[PDB]
Amino acid sequence: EDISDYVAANMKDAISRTSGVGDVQLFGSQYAMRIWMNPNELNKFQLTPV
Amino acid sequence: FSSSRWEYGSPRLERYNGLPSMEILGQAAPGKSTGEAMELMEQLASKLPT
Repeated sequence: EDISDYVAANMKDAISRTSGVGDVQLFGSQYAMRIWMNPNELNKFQLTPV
Repeated sequence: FSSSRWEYGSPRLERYNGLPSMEILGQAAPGKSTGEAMELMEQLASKLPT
């Protein structure tokens, strides 16, 4: 999940737009910004992920 | 609730394809030949920081 972030956002773009280059399916996925809820942490502050 | 400072920021933002552009036109005016120019540029166009 680190080179997946290379490939994807550094190179799936001009691949998939290259000459002849049909579709292009990525194995892995590009960097998200994941933010992981803590259910405890929450009602331990009186908060919904809302 | 606010507070504004000056800064420098850019009025035109390029892109050649996927990536952030930056167009440098020119020409090789009477003398040499349109691929002495290119050549030349490519040349020095692999000096530029990493």
